[PDB]
Amino acid sequence: PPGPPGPRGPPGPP
Amino acid sequence: PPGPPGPRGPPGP
Amino acid sequence: PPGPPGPRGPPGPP
Amino acid sequence: LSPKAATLAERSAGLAFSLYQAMAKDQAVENILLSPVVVASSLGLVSLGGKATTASQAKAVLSAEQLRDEEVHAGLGELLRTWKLGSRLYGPSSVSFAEDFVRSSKQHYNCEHSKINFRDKRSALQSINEWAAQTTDGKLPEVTKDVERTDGALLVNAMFFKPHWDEKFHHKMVDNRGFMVTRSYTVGVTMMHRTGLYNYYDDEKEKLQIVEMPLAHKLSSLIILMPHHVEPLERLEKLLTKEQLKIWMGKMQKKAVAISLPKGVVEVTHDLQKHLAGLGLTEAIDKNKADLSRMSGLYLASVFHATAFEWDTEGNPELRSPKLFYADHPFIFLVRDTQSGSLLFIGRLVRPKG
Amino acid sequence: MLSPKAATLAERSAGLAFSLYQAMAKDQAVENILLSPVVVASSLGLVSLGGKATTASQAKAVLSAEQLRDEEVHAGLGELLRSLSNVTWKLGSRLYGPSSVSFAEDFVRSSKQHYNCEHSKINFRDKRSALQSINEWAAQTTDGKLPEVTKDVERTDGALLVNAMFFKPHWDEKFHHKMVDNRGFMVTRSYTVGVTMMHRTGLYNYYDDEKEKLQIVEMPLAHKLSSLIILMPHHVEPLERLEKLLTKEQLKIWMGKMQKKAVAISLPKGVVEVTHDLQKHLAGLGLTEAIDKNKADLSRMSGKKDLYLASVFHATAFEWDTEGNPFDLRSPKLFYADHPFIFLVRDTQSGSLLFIGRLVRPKGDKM
Repeated sequence: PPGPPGPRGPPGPP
Repeated sequence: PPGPPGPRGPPGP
Repeated sequence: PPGPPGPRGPPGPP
Repeated sequence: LSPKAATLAERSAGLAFSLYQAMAKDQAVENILLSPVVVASSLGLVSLGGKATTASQAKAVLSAEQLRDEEVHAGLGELLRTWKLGSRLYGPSSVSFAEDFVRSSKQHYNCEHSKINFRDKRSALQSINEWAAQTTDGKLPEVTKDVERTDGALLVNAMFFKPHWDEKFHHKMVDNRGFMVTRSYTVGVTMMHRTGLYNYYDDEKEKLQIVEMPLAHKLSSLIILMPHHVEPLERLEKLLTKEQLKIWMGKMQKKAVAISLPKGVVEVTHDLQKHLAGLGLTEAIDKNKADLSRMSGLYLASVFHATAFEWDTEGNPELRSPKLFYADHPFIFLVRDTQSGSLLFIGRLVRPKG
Repeated sequence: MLSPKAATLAERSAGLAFSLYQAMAKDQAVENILLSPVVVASSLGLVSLGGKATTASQAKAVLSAEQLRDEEVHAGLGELLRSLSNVTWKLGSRLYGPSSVSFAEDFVRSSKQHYNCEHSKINFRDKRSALQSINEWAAQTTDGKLPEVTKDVERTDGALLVNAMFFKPHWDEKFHHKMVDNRGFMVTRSYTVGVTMMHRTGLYNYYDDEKEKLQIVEMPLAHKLSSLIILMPHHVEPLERLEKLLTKEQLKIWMGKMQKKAVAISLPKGVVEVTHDLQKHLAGLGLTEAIDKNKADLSRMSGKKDLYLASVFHATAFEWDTEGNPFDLRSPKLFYADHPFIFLVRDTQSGSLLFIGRLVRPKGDKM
């Protein structure tokens, strides 16, 4: 079966 | 198969 | 067997 | 494929960018779903059923003024001939369609004919909606909630389109994600995900990504244009031309791309009436000026172009660190025939159902 | 089981390793760190063995072994060095001196006996041939895993102490050879390098510190004789913040707070090659006389005061591979190591630190 989702993306620039 | 990409990161300050 | 985790998500908006 | 069809194909696609742009400028419009060939066939029906300026303007909007009527109708007929399509002309009960037009409109445009009484607005809407639901096997259960013009002819196009990928998404690569309509408004959607080798280009100067997704047996492709981050499509739409598309296509190269797309049915109904008049079809739309005597009895009240476009995982049954094509914000898409380059669809997703 | 001498020397070598890691982590010119505490301590042991007066006494002081007899330090360090190799682990120690020098028989004998030290005469004036000898010796010691130690020998007149190592942790539960793919490693928020990553889901001792925004995982090595521990912040950030929290005491707190949980561990796969010249860092810790040409007394090594310690090469090829014991959960926690992290390798029985380090920049091209 497909793996779990990846980690959350980095925060956006200020 | 590899899992889906993770969710979008939070917006910048 | 389960697949590897997915890649990191996209960066947040600026 | 044939000389007539190929020559008529470029014209129908030239009108696609023209119509999409006019609709994109209208502030009331959210999602867009246009079939260039179907739009072109509506102009052909007006030329087929009209006389003098009413019919000459139809050929002009098609850029087909210098072509014979026979070439236009045969060329469009061939072009036109999962995809469910139905085309029906509704006329008031006080009208009678001519035998010659019925025969030719069926032969070229697979056009259907019906008499309708607006005395009961509910029963008239019920007829149109039921006809659309049967045409699309329930995928498009409703066309419109109102008929603003009850004294004219109602041209109704009902369609169901489901792109079948050349390389299918895994049925379990589906989950819940947030779709950013704006920077401040997020809608809960279902997204489907896949990683594979795709023709791709990331324009760092114009801050956009373009990906090509081949459809079954590489006969056609679904192309997606999206800005880097959430922003209204107005900026990208200025760049969207037939010429700029060619430049982008040539700059594309096969790369590992992790494509994430909203999964579901997008239902859109457009009334092409005012937009085609803005493109030059002024006489056909005007009760006092229209000459549709070849159909007999009056004027073109509405040109409903209604579509149920389904984004599903289904398709035909190492790579480097992939580039993300994470479609969680508004995007533009086109469906293009590989051989001819003819546009099957042009549209945009600005706000999904959820 | 360590004897009393070796147990206190192990604890002393670990204290030193923490101090060295911290010193080197402050240095903006340092990227990846790879330190073997026992090997670092053995460098101080050789300086003491070959030195006289303050040159030798400072070497014992840097190791906090000044109140121990010379025999206790040499025997203790010998026992610990041998415990490092009791298959994949590879170690070599070689003293290089200029051609104008001659090593004393007594020092050669005892440095071989306690430290397994090798000795070589080298023409430092011919820079290419000198680099060629050192790198070929380092390459053979590690069977090609470490083919280069240094790209320069800046000084022709001193002694060069060279430690060349190969370490490959063998997981108690191996990664599947096919659970390997290409991923991006985020060196910074703006710089990504193309890496190969290995993935496995299992039951691992884990703790997620939500207060200090970090995750800690324990990965047992073969037959649970040792463990590899990884400390990583929640997101990409320089390691400086986590390094402030990194103490022997804070590690014990974290270890105790850990519990066995379903963890999907993703790690970069490959060989990390790091060469440190510890000369300045050891000098900063108190080894001042040995490195000073005008002050050094290494007369036990060479018969006279013609020698000073020019460099102390601590060179390691650390391999992150899928291989482990052929042994082997619904919603696992992710330990996705695609950004800089700290790691330690600890013996389970003794608690002795085999390694302390950090991965800030792996090999590969910028994407």
